[PDB]
Amino acid sequence: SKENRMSCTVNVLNFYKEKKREDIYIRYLYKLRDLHRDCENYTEAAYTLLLHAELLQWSDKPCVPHLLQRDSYYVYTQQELKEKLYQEIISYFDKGKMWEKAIKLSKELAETYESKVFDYEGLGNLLKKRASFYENIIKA
Amino acid sequence: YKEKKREDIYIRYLYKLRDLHRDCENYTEAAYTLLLHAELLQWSDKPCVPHLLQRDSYYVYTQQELKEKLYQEIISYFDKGKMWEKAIKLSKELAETYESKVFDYEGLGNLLKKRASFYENIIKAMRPQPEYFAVGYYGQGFPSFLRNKIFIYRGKEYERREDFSLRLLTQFPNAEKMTSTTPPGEDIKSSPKQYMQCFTVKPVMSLPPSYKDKPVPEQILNYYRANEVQQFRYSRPFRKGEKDPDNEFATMWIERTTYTTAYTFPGILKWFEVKQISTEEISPLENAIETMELTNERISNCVQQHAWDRSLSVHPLSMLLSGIVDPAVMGGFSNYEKAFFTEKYLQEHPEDQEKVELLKRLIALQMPLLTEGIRIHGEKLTEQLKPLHERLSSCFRELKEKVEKHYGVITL
Amino acid sequence: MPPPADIVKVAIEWPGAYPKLMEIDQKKPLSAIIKEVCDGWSLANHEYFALQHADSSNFYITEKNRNEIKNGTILRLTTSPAQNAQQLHERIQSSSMDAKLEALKDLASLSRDVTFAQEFINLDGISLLTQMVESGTERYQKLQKIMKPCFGDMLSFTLTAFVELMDHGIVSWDTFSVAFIKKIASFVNKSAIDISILQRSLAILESMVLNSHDLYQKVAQEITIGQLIPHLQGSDQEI
Repeated sequence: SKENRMSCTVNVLNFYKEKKREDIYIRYLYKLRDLHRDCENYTEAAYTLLLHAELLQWSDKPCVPHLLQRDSYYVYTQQELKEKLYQEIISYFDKGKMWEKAIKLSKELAETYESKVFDYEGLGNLLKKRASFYENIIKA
Repeated sequence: YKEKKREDIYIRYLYKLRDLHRDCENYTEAAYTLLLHAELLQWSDKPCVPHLLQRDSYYVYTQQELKEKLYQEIISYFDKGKMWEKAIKLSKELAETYESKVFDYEGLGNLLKKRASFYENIIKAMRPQPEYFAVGYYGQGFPSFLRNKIFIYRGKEYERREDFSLRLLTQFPNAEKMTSTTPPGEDIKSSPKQYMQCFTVKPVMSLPPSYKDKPVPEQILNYYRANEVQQFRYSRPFRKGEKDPDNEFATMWIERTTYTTAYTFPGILKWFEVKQISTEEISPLENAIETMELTNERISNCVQQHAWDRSLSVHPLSMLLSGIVDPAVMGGFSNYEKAFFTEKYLQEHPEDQEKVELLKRLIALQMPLLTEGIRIHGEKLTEQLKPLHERLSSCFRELKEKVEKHYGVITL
Repeated sequence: MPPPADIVKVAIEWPGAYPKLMEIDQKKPLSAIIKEVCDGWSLANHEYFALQHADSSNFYITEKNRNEIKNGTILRLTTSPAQNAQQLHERIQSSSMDAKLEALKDLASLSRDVTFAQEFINLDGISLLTQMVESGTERYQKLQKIMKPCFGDMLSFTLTAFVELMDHGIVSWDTFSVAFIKKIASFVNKSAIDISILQRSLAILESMVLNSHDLYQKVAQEITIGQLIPHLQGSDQEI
């Protein structure tokens, strides 16, 4: 089944995590989260997407074509890829009903703003999101 | 009282001050007073003392309740004060105190979303830079603490030295515009009929560590060029001796004057006695060299802040280029050859020589900065800016040969 | 004192973009300096802009009263008064009552100016105001059934703006019509009307009196003693 087939994909993902063909690993991880958003469950979506971006680092310069994806081929400045994935993961938690880790990631996003990008528009929007998170939590 | 550590009447007068500033409708300093009151208090969940309360309102009041109340009106002031960095900082600590101490998440959200609003105001809103005029006091009849002292005032945001003169001198019949800005008066040090002197002085920037190496927009730069400062420069010229009217830049000495004060603007009060003085002056050689160096810094910052915005301010940057070409190609460099690239510029002093090769490497760095500006303008060109671009690029090429073969500037 | 720096510290403002900070020449006409203002934010088309006296005055400062600006105020830049005026009377022709409503509110806000009054003159829209007040009270009768208070506010704003334009005197004074006194009668001979429309009608009455005589005879044929005293029954000392 779709659940069973994604489970077996995870098992072969472990097979990678030894064999570490990290490129095809990440791509089949992508397929995994694709069928997952087909299944409308956000937990491992966010988790694995992070662990992909967790492999990434807050440095700017992109080096490894492994982590360079093949969607919209440009240099893929590492931190900006990270932050992208961060906002969609925040959206996952938005529809994921759980917000603690969302705030945990939000704070990193904000401090990265004030590290390099300085986009006070994004600062503000991320902070309205954090506020939303707090009233969600109290209103659960 | 602070010296005599009588905290109680201390607080009394602090609140007198907040009312006094309110009636003066001054908000930054009122907030500042409110802080230095608050910073007595700590984040202990123990209502240790009621003595610190003003007798207006009290129930059990763990100190944190009072601290957060204080912060509420303080951030209100900093808002209406239209100055923000300290506000967002206070938001940082108020938010952490909420989240890990009282868990009042509605307040968390309220203050943090207001902090975001303040961020956007920082970017979107304009910050006028108040100018700083140095006011010496000389004459017999003053209040004792106003005698033979220099008070530099953060004047109004759009207020020029003459208008400040109006304030001080309509404030003072026996008005005197004693013009010799530099020297005091020994006669007047105990003579009545009080001597004033006033003149703008220029702030020493509040260089924030670790921000020099960043994509800092102009917003941060202005905010710190006009606030939380302590030192203020003031320059005057010297010209005596070798009287060549072509380019006097061997005896165009200038006399900058900076000062150091006990505490830091903006404070609980919008002026201060001077607590230390920087008396200084330099020979025109090093002076003009530093002018060029700071100009290189100017356009370097221009291109870096410009290296990330497409529809950034175009025309004034092009005007900086125009000043680089139209007045500076002939006049701004005629000194470079005559006043510098001549033998007299060494018979001035055999002591140092990195002078002229230093300015040569500076102009060598200068030209690629203009390549950068030229091409980014090539993105910025308007219907009329192509011919201006082409003419300045023609001048740019001829200056290539002027620096490389005429100046002898080393290519690298 | 009479020479300052010809450039003077008034922060300049523009919609959307930042209010810019610089000093502005008092020795350079308000077209080159307008051009530089536009190009400051990297903008163009300076020739269709107007410097508003950005307080509640909303006036459009010319080079005569350019000298009256002092340092450090707000100066918003909306399009040239000719552009605003043509647009405004264009929205006045708009059959949609809402576009006329907004244009008319702008007109009431702006007619206090004398310069804007002059451009309004040179676009000849005063004639349009004339014929529209003198016809629309009898033309829209079907929807007037509902828009009696709507036309109340429209007449009010129209006449406030009209008297603000009219009082300056440079305007001629047969700019009324027989239909002018007709709408006067539709104010003063029917039931109670809006106070402000009545105020401005009476104001035009007295100005017309100031102008000439046979005009006063004209209004005299629509003068009854027992209509003007019901305006004493209006206990407002102003009316």
